[PDB]
Amino acid sequence: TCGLRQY
Amino acid sequence: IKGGLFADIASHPWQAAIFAKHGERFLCGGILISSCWILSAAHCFQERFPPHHLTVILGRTYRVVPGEEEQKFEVEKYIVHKEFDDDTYDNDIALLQLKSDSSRCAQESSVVRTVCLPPADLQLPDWTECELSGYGKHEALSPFYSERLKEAHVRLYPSSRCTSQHLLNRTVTDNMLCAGDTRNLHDACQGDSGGPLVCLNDGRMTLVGIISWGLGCGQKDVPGVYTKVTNYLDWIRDNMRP
Repeated sequence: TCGLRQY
Repeated sequence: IKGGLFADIASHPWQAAIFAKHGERFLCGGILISSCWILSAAHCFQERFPPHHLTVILGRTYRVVPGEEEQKFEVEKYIVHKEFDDDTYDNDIALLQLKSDSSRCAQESSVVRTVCLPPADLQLPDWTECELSGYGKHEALSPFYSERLKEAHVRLYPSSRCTSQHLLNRTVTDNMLCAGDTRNLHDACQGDSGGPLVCLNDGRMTLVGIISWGLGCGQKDVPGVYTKVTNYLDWIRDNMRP
């Protein structure tokens, strides 16, 4: 959802 | 961004680039908070461009080179805070609505995703490390914005060090927050305004501030100033209107 990114 | 590193849009998928018709001109950054809404800085709209003159791009690593998965949008309308002070920059917050054929505008992808808004009672310890992003200048004396998105890592300064006395007597209100490099120092710079200051909060990047202003870019002991978002949650809600 929100705040997830390609780590 | 002064200092920092070149970044990929996938590491900051909530970063929006706002353009104004001149022929286009890079105006400021933005932050995707919902499918059709993006947050930005009120000072970015002083020239009062009609909505139809603004374009919001999402999913772009290079400022002017189109990304393969970018999403361009027209602006339906925008709301600048009623009490924005053009002299002190107090209440430096705006809402931009994306144009679309339904109640859904931006679509989630690896390059486009929303940041989480902060809990009204969010309070982080002094010196918490946070990060920021933007296509702005690399140095204050630079006449060009960045060709590529950059990121910097700063630490939240104590409220005690976020005062007029600390900012060369420039006015500082409770609606502002300071963050800087505590040591090429990292800092936001012209053109990064309207962009995000996000901190990891329970495994999610959470919006903590909107890049607002500062004295130069990256001067030792002089922190950058940001609009304190927790103070605007009720305003964000009341203003998110179709």
